[PDB]
Amino acid sequence: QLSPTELTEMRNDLFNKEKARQLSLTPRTEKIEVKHVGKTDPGTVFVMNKNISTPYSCAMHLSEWYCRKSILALVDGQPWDMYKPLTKSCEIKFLTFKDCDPGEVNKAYWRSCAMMMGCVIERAFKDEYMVNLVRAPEVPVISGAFCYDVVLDSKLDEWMPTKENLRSFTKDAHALIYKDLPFETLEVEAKVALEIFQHSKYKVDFIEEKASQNPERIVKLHRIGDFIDVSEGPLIPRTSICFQYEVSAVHNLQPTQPSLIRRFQGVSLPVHLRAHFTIWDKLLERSRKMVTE
Amino acid sequence: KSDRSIHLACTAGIFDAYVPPEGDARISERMKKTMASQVSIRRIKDYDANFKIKDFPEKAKDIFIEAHLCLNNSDHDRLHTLVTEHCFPDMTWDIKYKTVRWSFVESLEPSHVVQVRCSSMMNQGNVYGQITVRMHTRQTLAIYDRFGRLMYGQEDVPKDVLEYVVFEKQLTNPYGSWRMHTKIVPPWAPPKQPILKTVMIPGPQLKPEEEYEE
Amino acid sequence: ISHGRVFRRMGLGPESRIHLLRNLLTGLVRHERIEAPWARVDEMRGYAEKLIDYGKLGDTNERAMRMADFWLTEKDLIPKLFQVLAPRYKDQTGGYTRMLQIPNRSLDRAKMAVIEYKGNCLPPLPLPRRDSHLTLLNQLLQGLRQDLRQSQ
Amino acid sequence: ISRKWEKKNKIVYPPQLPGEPRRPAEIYHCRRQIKYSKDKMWYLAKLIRGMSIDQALAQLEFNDKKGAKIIKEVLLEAQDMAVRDHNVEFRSNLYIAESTSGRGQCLKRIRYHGRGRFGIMEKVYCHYFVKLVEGPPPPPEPPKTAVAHAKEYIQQLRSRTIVHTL
Amino acid sequence: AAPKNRRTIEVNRCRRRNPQKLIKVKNNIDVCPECGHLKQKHVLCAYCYEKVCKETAEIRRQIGKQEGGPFKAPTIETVVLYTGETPSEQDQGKRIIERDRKRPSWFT
Ligand SMILES: [Mg+2]
Ligand SMILES: [Mg+2]
Ligand SMILES: [Zn+2]
Repeated sequence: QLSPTELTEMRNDLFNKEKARQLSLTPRTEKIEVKHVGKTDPGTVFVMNKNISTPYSCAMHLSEWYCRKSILALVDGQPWDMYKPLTKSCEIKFLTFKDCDPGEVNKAYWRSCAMMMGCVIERAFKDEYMVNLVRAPEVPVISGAFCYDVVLDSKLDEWMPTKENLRSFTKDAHALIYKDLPFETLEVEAKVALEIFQHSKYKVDFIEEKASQNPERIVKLHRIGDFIDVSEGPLIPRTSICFQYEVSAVHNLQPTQPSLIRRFQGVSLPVHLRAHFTIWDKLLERSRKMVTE
Repeated sequence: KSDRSIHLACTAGIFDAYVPPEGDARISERMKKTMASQVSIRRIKDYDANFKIKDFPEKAKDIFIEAHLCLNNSDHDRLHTLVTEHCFPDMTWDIKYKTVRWSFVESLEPSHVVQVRCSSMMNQGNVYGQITVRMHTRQTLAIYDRFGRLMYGQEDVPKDVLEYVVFEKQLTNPYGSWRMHTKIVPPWAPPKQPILKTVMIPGPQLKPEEEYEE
Repeated sequence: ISHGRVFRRMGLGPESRIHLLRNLLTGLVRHERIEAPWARVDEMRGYAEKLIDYGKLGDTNERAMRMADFWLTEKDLIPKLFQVLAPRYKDQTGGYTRMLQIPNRSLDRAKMAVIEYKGNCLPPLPLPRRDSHLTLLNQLLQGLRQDLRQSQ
Repeated sequence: ISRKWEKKNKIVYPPQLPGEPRRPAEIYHCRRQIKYSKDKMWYLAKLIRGMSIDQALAQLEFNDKKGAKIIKEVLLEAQDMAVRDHNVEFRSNLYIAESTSGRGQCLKRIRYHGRGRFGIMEKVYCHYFVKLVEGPPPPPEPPKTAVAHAKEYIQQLRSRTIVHTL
Repeated sequence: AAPKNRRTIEVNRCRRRNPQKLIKVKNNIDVCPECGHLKQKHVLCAYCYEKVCKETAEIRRQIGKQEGGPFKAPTIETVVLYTGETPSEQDQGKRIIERDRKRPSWFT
């Protein structure tokens, strides 16, 4: 058994080694051409560096308004992270929170907020007890909350968190928001992913599911500081794109045997779409109600 | 209507350009081509009977190396003596506020005199002779910024180069010399080394009444 | 003290204020969209909607005819208030004009306004549109609305 | 006159060693003999001081002064020569380091007063100077905390020496 | 009443650089979604407004060409038809104003 600190630096070391391996895979500067086909600033060519430059780099070439209001990228029709390096000549279209159809931005925001909740859960409980994370399900943003399923210790099978503990979770999440960490992204081989999450069986199963879904068995790993998690899609650029955040409730799921999978639920809203206190309180209660997938 | 006119010491163009041959770099009518050349070479030796075209290529390489080394120290006086007035602005204007670090490692193959042509007499009483020389050397280049930051190239790494440098001497002038006039870059030339920064090409800035028609 | 003073001290006096607003109204009836200083446009907006109400009273009403004769200086617009504009708004009860703020005038930096009679034939103004129903906040509130409709 | 601000955009620095910080880009621009008062240009230039280039251009685009329009033109020109001639990569990675105004060469013109009297009027001209530096706008100096005020007080209660003795 | 003493540059800097005299920073600036130019969130976009105004001015120029003279407003309604558009059955008895361009995408 590695101590949780040693597991953290191990996973960080493997992540850094793989990222440096891709940066070594492309050593000589190569120039790609990205065509801006968004409505505003129409037909604008960016001449970018291959596997180095980002949709954020194109946004910095345009203006600070693009940098601060661009949450996702549409690279050749597919949703791209803003801090994910660009691999080919393509067409780009920056996606904001207040478009006509913000659905992919909503999904990316809900996945990012779930990831942060998972980091808080992993580093909240005391050293004696055992914390494992299964998955963050894809729950519609019309349901009321983002969710993470955590298997806790058998010493704490009878335990339910108090409101003080839930607010402590919320304070840790706000500490992450204040820390303002980029959401780093890595496309990786299933072998390297399995290596990173070797000591975690639920992560093995989920990695195998995503690797089965894609032909070359490349999965998506995101890192926020020292936490690394497997994802089911792109994420928002920074933890500071959260303004209102709350870990609302913890619900114990039906089949208690063989083990207790506990659903931690939360609700969040960005800086660009922040709500008043009355409306946010009502959203808090509706997130405290249980979400079913 | 003054009797004083500008005493130009060069021309503004290339006399009967050497269309570089396709395959000259990929592979490691001739009588007329080398006929025009011999006729002209004799014209040059009419104007100075101590010229050897077997002696030019080493002189051309020396002029090349010393001119481009002036670009390193900014010795514009020596440059005006080893390069023409047509070649001075398009060698200095883009480096004015930049630091150019150039070097000559070696020569892959010896230089060849590959074309010699001469102008007519009716250029103001002045007759010019223009000689094309092929070069295939190995050079280094590192162009720095106003603030000392790298823009282009690598400091130590030598890279191969093929250039068709056209030298010119004004033959009627009593103190004329062989100086670098232009150089031909082939239309089939390999693409140059990529730059070290990202570039945004702006789209059409449209007036409000205009509509973006792709 | 100017408590409960609903009108503006405009122009060279009260008649001058009425004549400035009359010329603004004549321009609005002729062109169906004009731009002017913002305060003048507000003060005129009220009169623009009462003019449509008199037009809806109609051309055989002698009071309505007299009032249109006063407020329309060009006299070709009186047939137009009664046989074009008043009919366009026979279905609406009272919301006939739209007033919006347009930048600032580039001579004296005055607050400016555009006013249009709804309907129109002109290109549409770039109206302020609320946020879409598909944004994050609106989707969360619709989830709240559906759950309330279920629970009650 | 003196025109030293335009020779500042011509300092060539020695090439940098490969282990040193990158050295941000500096761009000096200025407009001379503006028909405006320096005392009103001061408020416009103190408003755009320390801002990002885009934030500055927003504030100047919606400010109501003739000087705001002139300073917008000067800022846009400076951004263009930044990424045209000084090798700035992103045109949004700039901030206003310095923004001031100077007196220009003015003209004196008589202003007929009553009686038999005259006043001399000044046709005022000004200069506007701007230095752009590559980078994000630097973080503002945070306000002093009670802990920082107390630590300063205790340093002074501990720096006290016995005066005028051995 | 005249100044009894000259006012110093220190007193004058306090008066002229007091925060009340400084320009306040604005926070109502937002990007227009349709053109990307900067707008104030309570005022119509300038670029879009002058686009609309220039098309309206062309339509008003053609209206006067048809009306032909002063005091000749119509008693019927009006409709703007572009190149390649026939009058609709609803746009029957309406003065048709023809314009020699494609219908702008923002005009319906
Ligand atoms: Mg008045
Ligand atoms: Mg007199
Ligand atoms: Zn707009």
